[PDB]
Amino acid sequence: DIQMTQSPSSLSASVGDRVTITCRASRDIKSYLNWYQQKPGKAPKVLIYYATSLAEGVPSRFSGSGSGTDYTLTISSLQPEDFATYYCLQHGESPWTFGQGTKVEIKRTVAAPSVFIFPPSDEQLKSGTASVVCLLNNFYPREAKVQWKVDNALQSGNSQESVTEQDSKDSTYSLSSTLTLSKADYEKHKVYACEVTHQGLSSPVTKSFNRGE
Amino acid sequence: EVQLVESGGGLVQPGGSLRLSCAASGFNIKEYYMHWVRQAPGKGLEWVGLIDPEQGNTIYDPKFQDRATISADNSKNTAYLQMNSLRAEDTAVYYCARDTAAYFDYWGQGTLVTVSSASTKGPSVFPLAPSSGGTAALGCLVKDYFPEPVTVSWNSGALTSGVHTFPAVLQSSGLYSLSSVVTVPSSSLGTQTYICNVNHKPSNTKVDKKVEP
Amino acid sequence: NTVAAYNLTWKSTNFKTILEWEPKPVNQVYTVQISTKSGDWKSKCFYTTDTECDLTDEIVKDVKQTYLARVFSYPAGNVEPLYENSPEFTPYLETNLGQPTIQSFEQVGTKVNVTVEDERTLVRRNNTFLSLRDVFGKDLIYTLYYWKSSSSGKKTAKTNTNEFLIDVDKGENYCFSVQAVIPSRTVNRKSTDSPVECMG
Repeated sequence: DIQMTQSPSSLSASVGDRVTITCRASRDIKSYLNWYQQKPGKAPKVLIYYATSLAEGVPSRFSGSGSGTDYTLTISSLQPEDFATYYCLQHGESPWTFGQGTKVEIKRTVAAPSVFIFPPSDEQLKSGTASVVCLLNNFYPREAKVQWKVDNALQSGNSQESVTEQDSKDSTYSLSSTLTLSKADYEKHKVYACEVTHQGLSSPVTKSFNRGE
Repeated sequence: EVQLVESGGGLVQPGGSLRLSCAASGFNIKEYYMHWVRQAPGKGLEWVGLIDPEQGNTIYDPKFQDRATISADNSKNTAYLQMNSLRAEDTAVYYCARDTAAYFDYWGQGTLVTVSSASTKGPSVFPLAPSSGGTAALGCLVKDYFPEPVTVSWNSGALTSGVHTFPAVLQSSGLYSLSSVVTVPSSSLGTQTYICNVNHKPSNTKVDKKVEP
Repeated sequence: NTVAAYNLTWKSTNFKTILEWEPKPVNQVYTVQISTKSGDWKSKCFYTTDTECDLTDEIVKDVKQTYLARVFSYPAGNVEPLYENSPEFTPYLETNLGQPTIQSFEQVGTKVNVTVEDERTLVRRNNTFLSLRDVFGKDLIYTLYYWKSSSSGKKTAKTNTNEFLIDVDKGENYCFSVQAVIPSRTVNRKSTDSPVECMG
């Protein structure tokens, strides 16, 4: 088949920067090369078709160029909502072949997280488990450390966290960490806390609650 | 109004077959070429094949030629995809796409196929109660379900700004857990009602949980 | 006592355009008019008993214009005229693409050149009829389907010209069929398939 090599695999650029993504085919594809944009959890959306044509409704900052084996997608002035993974597609002959994609990350100023802590619900406690949740909201860059503490003791091995993809409007991230304990263990301690360390914070921030209070 | 709706997603045992359908409305599929495109978790787009409903011609990527069948029923205006002898690498979101011969102009929402020997399990939904500063956070914890995915909306979709629904985490138990939160003015607590609408299709679970301080 | 014409429909393939309607006349005749605006009306079929009127000569003057037609009913030569407006018709966007025909499929070396016959239309310019390709230009695409007569799985390719140059395995016979498509349309997008041609 015709191999499509897309470069780079990822890039980081600031709002307003010019961005260039390229795709090279192993042989002449006669301009049957399209560019699609895919945002988190959505189907891909056409941007450019037949190498250089802008699809209806697509912002003019997106453009395509190229012919033969070499193609380029350009974003003249990057906007926050352009955070996405971009893919080229060869469709002039079967099998149709997608490039491996280029993830575009948005660089922005530091933003400290806002921290919240939630106790397990009484309903869940009726079962034999307690989930304590800590939220780090709208921060940047992504690097962040969550340290759980139970009666001031450092926890390890009993938590899991997940992070959202960059926000399409402010380019920040949010993170959720869940500490899981059996109800028996939960009831043996009073103070539950999550200590957060991030570049935007002069010193670590701790949010906590006392079981029962 | 054009629409592509896929169904048939969910659990498939290793060695089993996925059998999906793509119901089209607002146009006749015989006027276009209908394609299947898949995407493994965190990976790139992969072309599977196309069917021309004008005469039933089907083209398969060589990787799927001997293990898949794409078909179409003009009277039901529906296209189908069956893939056999599934392995872990076949776990992916499968999309149906309408091809105009210049580009894909419409896509289905995508349906996840999870290749696994485990059984389905519905989630329990617990509130993440607001503590009550200037901004307050609240949410819902959707715990212990399998397989993915789960969808969450707030106030039947009316409330979307400030909402962060996190990527699920696979627990040691083999079940997923996910949290969804939203930040709102503290002065709205007790005045504005907040309800998270949770849906887990594999277990036919639909829950609306009111979150109060 | 005349019957207003009804079910006025446009039947058009490769620009050959005819307006059809009902009913079969009973003691009455019809006159069909065409225009591109309001007051551009021209009668083309006068007092006919036919239930169709060929309007090709008019629409080919400009295939991208939108045409309106009206059919008048008049009492026959034995013993206020009623009329009805037809649907709008824009030739370039609505004429049906006729079945394509493969002109040749010569194999030279490891490649087969599949040439599509260009089809002449009634649309003319500079005292010469235009081909379908002439009229549509790059708006027209040909889809090729090809396969080894000695196997199942089909392959495909597209071109915005009239030929395909494809690689084939030596000593193998392939079959070919082509189909025309106008990507920019939303309805009447494709022609039916050309007759299948096979090597040997």
